[PDB]
Amino acid sequence: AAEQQIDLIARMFAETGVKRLFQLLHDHAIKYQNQEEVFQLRGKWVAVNP
Amino acid sequence: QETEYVNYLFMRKNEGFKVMFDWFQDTLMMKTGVVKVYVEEVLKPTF
Repeated sequence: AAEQQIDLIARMFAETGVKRLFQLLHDHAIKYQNQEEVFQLRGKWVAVNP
Repeated sequence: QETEYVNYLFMRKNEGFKVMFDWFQDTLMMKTGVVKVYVEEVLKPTF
């Protein structure tokens, strides 16, 4: 519908949430666990030191 | 090659679309949108 502004509103929401995601990245770099994922498999790399 | 370089500079290299939107947000009311473009140095080698 002629490029509804809601798409840009959600987009700018995404680039704002980029900062909180980067804070999450610092948290991963600091410490979570030696755990893994559950996405289609059991076992993925540890994100303590990515 | 250089068009891809400039596009890759536009996206995922400077705070996202905030600059390119404040572009219009400045040029439509305050009549100009001016951006500083300066080179700086980066780090994290072996340590």
